[PDB]
Amino acid sequence: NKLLRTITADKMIPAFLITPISSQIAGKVIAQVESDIFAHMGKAVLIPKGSKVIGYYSNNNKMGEYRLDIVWSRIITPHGINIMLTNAGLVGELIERNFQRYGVPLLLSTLTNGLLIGITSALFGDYLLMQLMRQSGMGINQVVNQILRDKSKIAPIVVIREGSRVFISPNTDIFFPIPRENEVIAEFLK
Amino acid sequence: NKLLRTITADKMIPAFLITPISSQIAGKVIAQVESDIFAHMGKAVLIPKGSKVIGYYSNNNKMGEYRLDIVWSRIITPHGINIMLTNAYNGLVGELIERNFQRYGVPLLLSTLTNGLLIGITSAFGDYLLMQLMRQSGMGINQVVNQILRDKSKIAPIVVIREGSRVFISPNTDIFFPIPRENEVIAEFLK
Repeated sequence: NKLLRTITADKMIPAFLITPISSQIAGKVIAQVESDIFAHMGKAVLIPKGSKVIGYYSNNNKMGEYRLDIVWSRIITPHGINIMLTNAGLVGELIERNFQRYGVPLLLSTLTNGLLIGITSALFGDYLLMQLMRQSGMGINQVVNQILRDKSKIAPIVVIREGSRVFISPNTDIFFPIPRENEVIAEFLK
Repeated sequence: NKLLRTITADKMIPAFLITPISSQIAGKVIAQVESDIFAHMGKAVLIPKGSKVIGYYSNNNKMGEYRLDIVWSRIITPHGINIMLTNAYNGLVGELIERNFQRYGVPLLLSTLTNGLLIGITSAFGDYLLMQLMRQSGMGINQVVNQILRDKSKIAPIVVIREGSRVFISPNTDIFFPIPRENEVIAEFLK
């Protein structure tokens, strides 16, 4: 029965990124599965080693406070069977599919297995005209703490380089129907 | 009587810094008063233009955040009369603040306000990756990036306030200046 073609919630599907994730650009990411993923019961290989996982990512953030969402939409096996997870400035619609079809925002979490993270920041006068115009009379500690706290609205540019190692983890059991004409529409028993 | 030789609370004594204030080093600062300071009533010049003000400063980094304390301890007039504000480096500023508080219930007797500070602030993927393996194995990727980033503001930048910076020195209480005896004035803070 069902458990012979199911991946258990919080299975850790190890993968590495072929495509980088930049923190300005919201875009597409491709990962590659590092080993065969077996169904909870039986000997079926549901996700074969070497499968590509295609996802779409966006950066949110409340000014310094990093938010990345990755929606893993489909898996392509080395033999070329397509496994749908979620169908098709272009990411938000996919979270809505999931936010309604399941109530959960993301069906698959993305966990560290060793991320390669590059972390740059985007940027006596700017400081001085402020004091003379706006903040004359203010106390030392204040103006400077104003400048520093100020220096942290501008969100840093965070890149997760290709070659980063990751765990893709189902937030629910995922049932994989038997492929028909190279297609599997996955079911999330939530 | 008394008001003839008093500076009112929150008089703004304009001065410029002769000595810089660095945010690592806790040390000494010298400012120079930019104009005559008159007593609240009458025509007595209590702090003459060109007086040196000697202070001691420390940076109390509850880090991320910046904290600078300046205790202005004495004023030397151009004629060379010494006005005491607080007697007797990082420890020293601490005890001056504690003394001040023990007697007047206030940590600082004189505030230091901006009149145009010249502020320099200099700062401080192969590395980051090693924690992740060590002790973050199965963790969310917002969870690791936010943590790395938060850790980043943990250490504070070097902040220098360059000499030539312009400042208001402001009494937090009325200060009474007795008539100088043998080049010495021990100021009184009516608090």
